[PDB]
Amino acid sequence: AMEHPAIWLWYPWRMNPHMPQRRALKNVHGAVFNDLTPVQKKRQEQMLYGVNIPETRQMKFEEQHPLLAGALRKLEGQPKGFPFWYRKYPTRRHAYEYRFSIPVEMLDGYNDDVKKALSKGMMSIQEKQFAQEAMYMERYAEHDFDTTSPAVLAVKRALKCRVLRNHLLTNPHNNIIKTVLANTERKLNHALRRLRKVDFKKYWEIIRDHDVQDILQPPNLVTYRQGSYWKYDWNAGLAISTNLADVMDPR
Amino acid sequence: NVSHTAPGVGIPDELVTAACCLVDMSSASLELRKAAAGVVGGAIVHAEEALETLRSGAPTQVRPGHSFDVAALASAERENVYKNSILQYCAALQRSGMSTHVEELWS
Amino acid sequence: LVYAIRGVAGFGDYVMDVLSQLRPRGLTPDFVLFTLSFMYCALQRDGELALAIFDQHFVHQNMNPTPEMVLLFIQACSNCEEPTAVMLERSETLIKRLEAVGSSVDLISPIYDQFLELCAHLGAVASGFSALKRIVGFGKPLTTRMINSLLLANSNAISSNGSLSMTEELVGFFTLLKIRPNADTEICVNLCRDAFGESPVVNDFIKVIGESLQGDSEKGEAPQYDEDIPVIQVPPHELRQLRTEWKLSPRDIVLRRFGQHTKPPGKAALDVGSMRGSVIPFGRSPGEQLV
Amino acid sequence: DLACVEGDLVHIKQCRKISKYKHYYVFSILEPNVEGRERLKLGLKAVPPPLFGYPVSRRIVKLNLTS
Amino acid sequence: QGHRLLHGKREREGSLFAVANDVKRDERLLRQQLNALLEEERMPTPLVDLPGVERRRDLPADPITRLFFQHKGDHALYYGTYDKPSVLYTPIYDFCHRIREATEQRKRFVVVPSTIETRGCARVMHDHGLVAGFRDFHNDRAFAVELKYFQGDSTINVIEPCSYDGRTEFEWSPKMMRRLLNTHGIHNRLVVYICRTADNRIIDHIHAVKENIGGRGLMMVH
Amino acid sequence: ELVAHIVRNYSQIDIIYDFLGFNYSEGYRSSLRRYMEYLQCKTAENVRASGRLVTGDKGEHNILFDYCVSRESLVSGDSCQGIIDFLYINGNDVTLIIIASDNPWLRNRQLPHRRQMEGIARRVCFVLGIPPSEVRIRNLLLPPTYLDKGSIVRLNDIVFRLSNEQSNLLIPWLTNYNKELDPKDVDYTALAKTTNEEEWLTL
Amino acid sequence: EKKRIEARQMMDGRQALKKKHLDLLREFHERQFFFWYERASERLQNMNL
Amino acid sequence: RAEELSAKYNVPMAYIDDSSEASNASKSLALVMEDVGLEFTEDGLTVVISALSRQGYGTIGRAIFDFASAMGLGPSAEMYRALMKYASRRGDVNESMALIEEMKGNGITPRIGNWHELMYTFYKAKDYPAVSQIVDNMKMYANIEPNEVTFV
Amino acid sequence: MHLAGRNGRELSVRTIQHLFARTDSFAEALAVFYTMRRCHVAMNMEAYYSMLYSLQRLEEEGWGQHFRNEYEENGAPSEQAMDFIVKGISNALLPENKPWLGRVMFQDRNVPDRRY
Amino acid sequence: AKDTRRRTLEDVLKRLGKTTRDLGSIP
Repeated sequence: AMEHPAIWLWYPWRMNPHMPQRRALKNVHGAVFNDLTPVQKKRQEQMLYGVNIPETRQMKFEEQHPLLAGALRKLEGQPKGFPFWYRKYPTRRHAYEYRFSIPVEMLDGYNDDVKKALSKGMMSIQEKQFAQEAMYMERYAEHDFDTTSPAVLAVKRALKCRVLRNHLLTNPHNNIIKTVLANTERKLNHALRRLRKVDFKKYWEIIRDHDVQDILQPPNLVTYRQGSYWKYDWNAGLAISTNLADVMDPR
Repeated sequence: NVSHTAPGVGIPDELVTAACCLVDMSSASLELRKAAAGVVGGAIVHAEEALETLRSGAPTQVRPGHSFDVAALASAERENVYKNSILQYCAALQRSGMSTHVEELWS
Repeated sequence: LVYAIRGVAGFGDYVMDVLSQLRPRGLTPDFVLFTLSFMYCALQRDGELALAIFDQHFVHQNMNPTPEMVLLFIQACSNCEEPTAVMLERSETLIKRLEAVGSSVDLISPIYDQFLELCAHLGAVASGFSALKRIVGFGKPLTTRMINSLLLANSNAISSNGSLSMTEELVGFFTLLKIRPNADTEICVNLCRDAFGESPVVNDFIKVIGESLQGDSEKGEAPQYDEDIPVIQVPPHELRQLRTEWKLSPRDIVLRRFGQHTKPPGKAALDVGSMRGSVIPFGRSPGEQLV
Repeated sequence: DLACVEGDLVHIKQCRKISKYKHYYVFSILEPNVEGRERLKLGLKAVPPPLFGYPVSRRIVKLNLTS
Repeated sequence: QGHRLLHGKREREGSLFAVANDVKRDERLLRQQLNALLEEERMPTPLVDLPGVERRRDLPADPITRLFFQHKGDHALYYGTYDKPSVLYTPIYDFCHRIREATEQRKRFVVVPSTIETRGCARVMHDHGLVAGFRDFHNDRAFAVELKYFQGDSTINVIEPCSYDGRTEFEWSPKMMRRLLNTHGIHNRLVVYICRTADNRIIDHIHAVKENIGGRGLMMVH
Repeated sequence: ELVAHIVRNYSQIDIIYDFLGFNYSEGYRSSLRRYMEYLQCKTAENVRASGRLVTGDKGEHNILFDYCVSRESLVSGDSCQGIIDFLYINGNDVTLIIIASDNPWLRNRQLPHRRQMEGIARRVCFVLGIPPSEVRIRNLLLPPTYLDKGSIVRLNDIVFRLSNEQSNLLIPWLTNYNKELDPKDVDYTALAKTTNEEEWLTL
Repeated sequence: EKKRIEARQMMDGRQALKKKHLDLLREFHERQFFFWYERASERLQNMNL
Repeated sequence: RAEELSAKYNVPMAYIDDSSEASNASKSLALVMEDVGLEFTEDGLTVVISALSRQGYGTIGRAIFDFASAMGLGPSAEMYRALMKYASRRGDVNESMALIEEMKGNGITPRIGNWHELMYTFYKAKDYPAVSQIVDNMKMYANIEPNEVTFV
Repeated sequence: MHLAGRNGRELSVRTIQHLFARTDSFAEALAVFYTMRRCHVAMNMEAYYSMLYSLQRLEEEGWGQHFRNEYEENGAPSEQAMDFIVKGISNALLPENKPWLGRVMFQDRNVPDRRY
Repeated sequence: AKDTRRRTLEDVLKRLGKTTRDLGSIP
């Protein structure tokens, strides 16, 4: 409302020289998705929603192929507006009912054919395996963006071993899948053997629920006779893991 | 025994809620009501000192994770669990002449 | 066992003993058994049994609660006779623990409706009014039962909270948002009229309710009361089991069926019998220059 | 009292001759095998037995499967 | 209430594990950018580019060195620009190998991986005059050694680790330190033999004889 | 005889006993609350005390609120900025009296933010009806296991607005109180220097 | 004992910093979900034809 | 209205004339600095403070620095260098280290000129290996490559 | 708003911050929230966070009028009124006990604070 | 010491804020 005071001198070199926030956001988006290996970027695309889309809203495939990725028609009709239901779905493991992790609230005005084409029956093999992964991630995660818990990592290794065994059943002459299964079973043994020590209740629940009781067994008697099977608990740092007051009476 | 152990602050809750039924009945002998009034007044002053030591020990039971009303409701329940006992004991003494007897026992 | 005694009263100590029988038998309780026990607690509306199960059987499991489990817990705590604020605290911690993890089913609105009913039966006005922001943040619409629960919480608040402006704000929640009043609304506003004051806008809303509920009865409609949120009584073989199948056999893993080949390490034997040289610090010739 | 289960990290101490090959005793159980005790509560063995072990001869023990 | 046990250095340092399913993914850059997002410019004051310590007691006792450090609460972590170099067995072995292969190529800076026994050996080599200086020395992952040259050739002639095969380590007695001080019948202050004491102090062979101690031998350099 | 004379003459010997760091069981927090209540009863002179709330009834705001005990309130491994012990409203001034913890990783979490202090001052403006033109809120940090002479002098200067002479008139044992800060705790002294030399935050 | 105590306190401080950075990552993944919602709604508008 | 005028349009407070005592003081200071050849900017006041500091006058140059920093012209590292020139010429180590800690506390990273004046302060106070210590710590910790004046 | 949701234009952050600044009570702001939810209007993620912060500040001033309504008649605050001063609203999107929940979202790295 | 204060029931009821008519009508 008041008039501004008069500026009595000025130099253009004062005008010669939020941007750290933009640089930090770009470095965060690079370290989250862009600075990864392709096998990590695939799992990041599986888990998180918009890690492919940058701040500029143009994909790496869109900038080289604009006619194939971009929309061909621009229709003035039914703008959906802001999603007020976005709190229920922070990750794509929260919505595995429909295809492409599309929530139920996104399909409101479409007909039954679009809803049927995105149903559970139309999902791919990778989408069904991710739904099976998300079924256990709903059960054993600490928070919503958690994927590295030992109960989650053990069931991920076991689902991977199931997929590799089902591939070796119909095609036993695939020699790469033999080595990948032999490595994934050892990694599953490591994950379950650390889960047995750090959280025994979830380990016992996983053992009871899936009808695998002898999945932790010593292979050889001669190595078991010298205590090398139980030396795994000392060598991995798991010997003092069980709380004695909650299991037995330590007196 | 409670009139013997009136400085003996360890007192079971059974002996007062059983003697309140002795106060409530009218066909009983009048000599039992003197000791019933004594144990009722002992429980009344025990509830009073329990309220005073609950109000003195305020900031040990407060949790900062709650809101301003949940801790208030918890403190209100902890005080009402002693206030309703006094409201029951004085209502039991209202239907008899022993409420005058504890006046002379206290003075 | 827990599903058999579901519609039979008096077996609460048997439920408390069955949950203690798993530890000598080698079993550990899962989420299905906890949902069935809380289904028993919600159907018998005892409330103290659900708190006794939660305090010394469910906290030590350190597991994630399903929305059906939280729904049955708040249905047990709200519909019970004489609820306590400890049940409000356990329901708030269970709601925050459910919101800290994910879910696939949509039970946000019945859980918050039963939470508002528990705040009605406890008189917590600020706890139910601060829970409206959680219904706002999830995008769920307000219904007549939630504002009726807020009015019933304002009725039982006389020691704790509530004033003459709180019932005016709850009247405005019915007035301008969308929500049509109910035949249970005229009981709640009449209960909130007692021991609070005149409030002529509340009397105007009571007169508006008395005209509208007379008009819909002149048209011939039934008096609509607040419907009760139903208790899920599905058998445990259909209870959203969070497992598909693992057909793994450890005999085929140990005996290496399907030709499971582990690549050996490269010259990582590290034995003592093959070594035939004396080991000196810095080697025998430490600094050798190729000229 | 038969409390040692296969899988326990135990602390043993020297003592007198108890048997022909027993001159030690379990002084303390520093870490109990919880999974072994829970498997013994289930009526199973504490440790599932290994499928490999010592052979019976240098000759290749072929398993005979015939009618 | 039962709580989950933190197992390993990644869970004990509180790793986020933002990358899906991978526990061995590097985390320092994303955490450094999130910590730079955490700080704010307070108006009625921000931090400087000098290194920081998380506690006030962690400041150096030298008053001149304390000018180069400041106190940052949780922004003192994840400092550094260089990362862990790759492509051996021991960090001392890699630290000797990279300096030996970069002194032949006449380079100015060698990025060596920063461990506890590596930067102490580097400090001892800088004290004796074999190293001209350092870059990013407060980085706990890798730091650059600025090499010293004089009239065309390198100052460091021979630099060899004590574990010559990369596996077998050695424990030097004080008798071994007195042997290394008087070797081949002369008095040896020329060839620098470095050890690590039981107090985790990286000490050359002269100061080890001076206070009559030994240690685990790391490397030699002359 | 000596303990009887100490009990008879020195009526606040438990307060001096806890303030010097001798009490290892419960600390000096309850003695601090009794000391502040005693110093409020001799300055406001019309005092009501209900549980953990002490109020003067003069119309001028003289309020002491015992919020919580920050030793058990500080959950190790939690992200919650700002947990105070006492809240003193003296006229227009607001003081957040905090006893520091023995964990140096928790002292940076114990002090509230500037936005949190502005919110507390705005809540004071809402509840007490005091206009936000003259409203000042200031943090106060106290040593964990004891209470030195400078902390008590600053507590009398800032919270109760007492100089040295009137505090010596009200409290006789304050002149011979010679407790100082321990030299081996340098990070607390740095934090208390950066906290106690700060201007009053005006809303 | 003083060294072991300060090691445990350092671990607790690391856990608190982990929680703060997890909240920041939650907000970042929320804005990435908003970008995904814009693109997915724009594609479903074309799928409706 | 000048306090939000300085915040909206990125103008320093000394450049806005609202008929004040501070505005008249800045006008007299700029009128004097025009006579000696300077411009009343960030770089002119560095020359003013350094030319006062080389002739004694520590409190006078510090008062001019405080009036400049209060009136919008920000306390850059070179103005701190011109402040440290007084302690370097006098040879007072503690004042130079206090100015280093003061410019660190105000959120200004010390550039190579501040470490050069600290080295000259330790040189003028006859502490000669401290110069090599500052050079070593500037290469190690400050990550500043040395100029030719550093070698000098 | 039904016309704005049909044309498909985004409401800016400055518009919605000025929209909820003209709202007096907490009950009127829920009417604006459920109107724009029903009309399906679009906005930015900052426009949603600045809206819920206005819903947080409108409930806080509503209890401040309530706790001063009982203070003027009783002459002294209660323990619940002093607990409202320290704690405030528990369930909130951007609470004051964790002042870092608006740094990634807002470009200004600061929650906008409105005054009356 | 307040030894001249009344030790009847009525001061206890007024500390709790209840009259005898409320206690006759409560159960």
